[PDB]
Amino acid sequence: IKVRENEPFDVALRRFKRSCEKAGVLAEVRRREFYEKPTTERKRAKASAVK
Amino acid sequence: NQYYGTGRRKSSAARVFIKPGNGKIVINQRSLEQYFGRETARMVVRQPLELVDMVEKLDLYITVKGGGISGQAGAIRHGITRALMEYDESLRSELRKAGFVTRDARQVERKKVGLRKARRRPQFSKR
Amino acid sequence: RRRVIGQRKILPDPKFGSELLAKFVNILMVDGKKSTAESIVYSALETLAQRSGKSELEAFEVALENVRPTVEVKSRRVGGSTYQVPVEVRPVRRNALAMRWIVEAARKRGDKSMALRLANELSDAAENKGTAVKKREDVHRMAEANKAFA
Amino acid sequence: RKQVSDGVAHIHASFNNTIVTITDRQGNALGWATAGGSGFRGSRKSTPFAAQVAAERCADAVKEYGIKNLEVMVKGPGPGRESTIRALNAAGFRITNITDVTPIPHNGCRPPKKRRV
RNA sequence: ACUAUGGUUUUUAUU
Repeated sequence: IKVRENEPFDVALRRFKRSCEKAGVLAEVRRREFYEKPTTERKRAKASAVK
Repeated sequence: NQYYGTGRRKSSAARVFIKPGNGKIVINQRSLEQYFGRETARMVVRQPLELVDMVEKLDLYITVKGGGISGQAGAIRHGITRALMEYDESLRSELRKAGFVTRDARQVERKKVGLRKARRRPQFSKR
Repeated sequence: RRRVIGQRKILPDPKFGSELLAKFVNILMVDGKKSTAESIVYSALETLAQRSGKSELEAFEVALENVRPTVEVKSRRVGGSTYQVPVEVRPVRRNALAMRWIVEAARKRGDKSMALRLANELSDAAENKGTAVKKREDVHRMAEANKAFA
Repeated sequence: RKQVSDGVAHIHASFNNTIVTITDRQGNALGWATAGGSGFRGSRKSTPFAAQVAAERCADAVKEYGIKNLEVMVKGPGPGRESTIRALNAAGFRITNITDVTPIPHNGCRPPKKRRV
């Protein structure tokens, strides 16, 4: 991340890969009638914003 | 047994015989270094020959005509591998490993229309 | 195993004592006329051993140890910005660049061409003196005045 | 000539500089170093390296006064604000606390939002 | 938020 986040922190939260913009989102609950999946846990893919 | 291989490259054509026996090489009924000694491709025919070790147990007899030396040497190298892959079919796996059983990616194509050699880019300065 | 490595490309010479040869005789070579660029093997260093000191076993080995590029400085993208950064000189280039970089005195020294030029530029390079060495330490400090992220 | 043993380190990171100063147990500055005093210019005085060697040169600026423990005060948003600590963690004395504060906090303080607006 | 770096889009014509 270099200069885009300084803080005291070099740690990262790992919730943001294969969870957003897809599955899902542009095709929300589109096929197969699943209701578990990473698309329900997408409410954990936050913060990130505000520090 | 007499193991035979043909080879051809850019208007040159060669024939190779491989036999078991005494470690000798003959070309156009001359010695390998009897008329060559300054030509820039004269060593490339040795590339497949060390793969089975040289001049100790194998007899080579080569004939060639047509074209120029870089053509003749490339034709002879592939004629040697086409004969050597008959002498032992397990060498096929080793000749692939060095590229010596394939026709190389340089061959003569027909003249592109007009424009001198028809490969260069003409004037396009903006002046 | 068939398609593995693939090995060779070039082979080591028992008499020259350097693997740079296949890129050293590529210098001042035009229209594929290699023998007019290969004219410095067993001739120019035989003359260096008759113009500066004695022997030639380490002269070309030590001249390129004294003139050694290690860093280069470029404007490079992070997107959309293009920060200046120092980058290390790539391992296959690191000792193969400096031997081609002694050109800004070649038409001025009057050294009587090719092998006699080489017999003078190496006696400066073997002390890190003369041509292009002020520019080498200028790049070394261009990378000292800014070290970026590492 | 004598050992102070206790003190405080004062760090600042700007978008155009990095500063490190060390004070004794009575608040007297024993030595100070800046990245501009380290030969750097412009925002390059804020590089993580220039911040690390400015701190290393400040540890060299207090090498004789005899230090065993101190606390750190970190100011400013500048990119030097992490690398400045690594040379101080190598100065040979203990860091008991680090108080971290940036000026004018508002609007979330500009973290990466990871595919959000 | 950082290739250090170029002023500003002529009077105005009328198949």
